[PDB]
Parts: sequence; structure tokens; C-alpha cells
Amino acid sequence: VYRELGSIVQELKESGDKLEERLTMLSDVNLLSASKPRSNIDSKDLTSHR
Amino acid sequence: MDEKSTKIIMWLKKMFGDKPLPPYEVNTRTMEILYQLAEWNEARDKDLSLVTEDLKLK
Repeated sequence: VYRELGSIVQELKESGDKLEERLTMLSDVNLLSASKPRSNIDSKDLTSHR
Repeated sequence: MDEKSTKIIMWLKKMFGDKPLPPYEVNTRTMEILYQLAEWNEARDKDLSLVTEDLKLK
């Protein structure tokens, strides 16, 4: 009984960890919709600087 | 006149590289023309460099 419950807890834990990882990824600011273009030209935008 | 003259001589040295600068009549008019030309070339060279780098990126 102890081995069986142990397996169920592990499966739930692995699923829980994977979900947290995905949520963290989806909350990345660069992925989030059309923030109003930045008013300042990004240092990485070489064309606008030129 | 002494500053414009220096700019012209430096510019001519840059353009003619390792070749001895040819002797020319240094008068007020020849210096003005050379000076306008030097300013124009410098401004265009800058513009062309920026365009060339951008085209590489594109």
C-alpha cells in the first residue's frame, strides 16, 4: 500500500512541476500581447538608429 | 584659413593614400572649391557607410 501511494504522489508531483514550468514560460513579458510599441528605440534596433 | 587648409591637406592625403600629393596653385578660390568638395565627400562617405551596413543587415 505504501508503494502504490508513493507512485501516485510522484505522478501528481511530476505533473505539478511541469505545469509550473509551462506557466512560467507563458508569463514571459516578450510573449505577452502587443504591448504598445515602446516610445524609445531599442538598442537592438540597429536600422532605426542608423 | 589655416584650419580649412589643414582639413584639405588631411583630406587629400586620405584620398591619394601612398601617392605624393600633386603640386597645385594654392589660392583663396582653389582652397574654397577643395574645401566644399572635401565637406561634400566626407558627408556622402558617412551616408554611404550607413547605407552599406544596413543593406548587409537586411
